[PDB]
Amino acid sequence: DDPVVQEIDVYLAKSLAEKLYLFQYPVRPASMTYDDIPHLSAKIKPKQQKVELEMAIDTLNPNYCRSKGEQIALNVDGACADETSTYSSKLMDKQTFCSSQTTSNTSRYAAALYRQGELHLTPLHGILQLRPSFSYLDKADAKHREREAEQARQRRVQSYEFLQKKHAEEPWVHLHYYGLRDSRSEHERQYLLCPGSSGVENTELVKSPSEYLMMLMPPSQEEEKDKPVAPSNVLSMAQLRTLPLADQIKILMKNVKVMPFANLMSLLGPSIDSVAVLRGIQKVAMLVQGNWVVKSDILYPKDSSSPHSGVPAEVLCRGRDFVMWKFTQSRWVVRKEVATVTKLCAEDVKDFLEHMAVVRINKGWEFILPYDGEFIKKHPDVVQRQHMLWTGIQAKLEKV
Amino acid sequence: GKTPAEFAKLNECPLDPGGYFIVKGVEKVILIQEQLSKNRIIVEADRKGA
Amino acid sequence: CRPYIIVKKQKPAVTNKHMEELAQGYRNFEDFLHESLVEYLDVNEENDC
Amino acid sequence: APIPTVEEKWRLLPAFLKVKGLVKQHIDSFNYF
Amino acid sequence: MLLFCPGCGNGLIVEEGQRCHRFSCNTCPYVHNITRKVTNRKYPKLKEVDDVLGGAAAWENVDSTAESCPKCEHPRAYFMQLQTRSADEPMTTFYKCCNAQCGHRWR
Ligand SMILES: [Zn+2]
Repeated sequence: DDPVVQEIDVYLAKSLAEKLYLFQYPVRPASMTYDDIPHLSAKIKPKQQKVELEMAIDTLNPNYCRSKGEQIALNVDGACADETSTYSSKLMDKQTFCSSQTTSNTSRYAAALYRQGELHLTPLHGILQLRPSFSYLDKADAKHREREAEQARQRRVQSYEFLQKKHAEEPWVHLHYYGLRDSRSEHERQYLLCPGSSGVENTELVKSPSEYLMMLMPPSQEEEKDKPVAPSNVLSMAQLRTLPLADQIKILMKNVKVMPFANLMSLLGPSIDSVAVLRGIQKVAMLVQGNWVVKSDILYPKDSSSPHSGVPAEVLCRGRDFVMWKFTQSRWVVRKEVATVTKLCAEDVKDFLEHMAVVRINKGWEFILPYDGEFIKKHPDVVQRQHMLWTGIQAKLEKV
Repeated sequence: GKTPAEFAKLNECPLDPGGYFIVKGVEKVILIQEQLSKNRIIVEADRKGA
Repeated sequence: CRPYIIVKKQKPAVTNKHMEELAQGYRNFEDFLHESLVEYLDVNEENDC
Repeated sequence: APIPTVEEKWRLLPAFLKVKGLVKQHIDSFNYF
Repeated sequence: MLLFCPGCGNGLIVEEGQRCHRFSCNTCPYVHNITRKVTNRKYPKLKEVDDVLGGAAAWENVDSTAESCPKCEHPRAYFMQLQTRSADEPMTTFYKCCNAQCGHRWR
């Protein structure tokens, strides 16, 4: 979807960042504006922003029930006191509005001024909701009533009159008013349009989308209470950064028993040096038939014992090395009775065959996976190293 | 974490499921309970149908 | 909860290669979870599936 | 055309049973407690 | 159908205290004297009239044409229709036959 039209730019104006407010009247239709009726008085408090707006009301018009208004004024105001009266005359001359705050934080809201080819934004200093007030009924009720007639743990924090007192601490501020009809409004309107070059490369906004996603989705845990030793199986397909490559190879050869060289670069990926992994491999594996097999001691640490439900015994890798040497000597081992040579129970022999061999009917056990072109990788030297190392291990094993 | 070989020393069955308590020699199982969710609007028709 | 295999445009997310890998031991179940191959579904959520 | 079938789907079930499933709810709850 | 005072936002009432009735609030002196018609209501409610003509009431409703049954067709059941609930919902019809010892009556 290519662009069609109106690639309009946007600019930020800081002139009125701490000066703009947004009033709204839930009870008043948008088609009925207040600009026509003259305004008289307004008040505000800077902290815990709230306002009190006083509105004049027409009395000469017929829809003003004069008798009802006189009754209301008599009910709310003194009969002849008039020293401090809510209304100057014997009828109500004004009605009042009160504000309610909406949300504590308004950082994510902004006021936008549209103009041909450009948008001018400005942060808001607050949002307030205005309603008409019915306090004059309360005043009338109060006048009617007055005509009729080792301390325990503190809990005053949660009381309403506490908050009323705290709000009353703040002194009132009186404001002058100018209507929308006044040219003063148009004059003040100029401050929205921030000046400057139309085309500017902003210095900020350098974060790439990856950093933005990181920023607006912070990690759930800032610090974990334990370290990932990973003795058992863990997330494998993700090459954990905290897990060094040597231990990666260790755990991988601990999981899968026999594996050709190619799948190693398949799994670690091409980012890792193919020559360095040789080190770990020769510490942790050897070429039987051109494919690596894990040491016995990695699977059988010297402080362990036969875990299988057959015969417990001291940890005897030598049987595994023996069958492994048999696999090196011949393509497949027909000997069912390896137990006769190495004297373990048959179940142990079957377990040992299981890791690296597969059954063929009436034909003994065969190596699980086939030969490979071991010379393709240019390390015949390590091949010879393995070869006479196994010559030495065979010499050692021949003692029994 | 014990292997069957070691299970044999403790006189326990490797197949045993576990998950119960032993109190004064008898094996006690705290069964799973079932209950309705809290903080949910329920519309219901009274016994009188209202 | 119950796990299910995700389907998109009439082909299951899992594939025989994944099953071969799991048989060989290259991966485990949680790998299927992380690669968006399977996911749990609750009674309420499976009302929409 | 016959949509092709993954024959080894069921192998996921033993994998799941290895870490969760049977009688593991009691033990996990008590461990958390 | 309901109205609200623009001055203070409350439900108004109708009252007469002068030469013409007026739509008036009660917490603010707003008055709007009515001088024209309005053409909608709250749809009032009176209960089910069932037996006000029960049996054979005034025979002024004798009619000629009637349908017939698909099975038997003796000369006695002329036609009928009635109504369901209220002003703006459909009107149901049933066709019912009665000699004795059955329970036939169609819709
Ligand atoms: Zn009112």
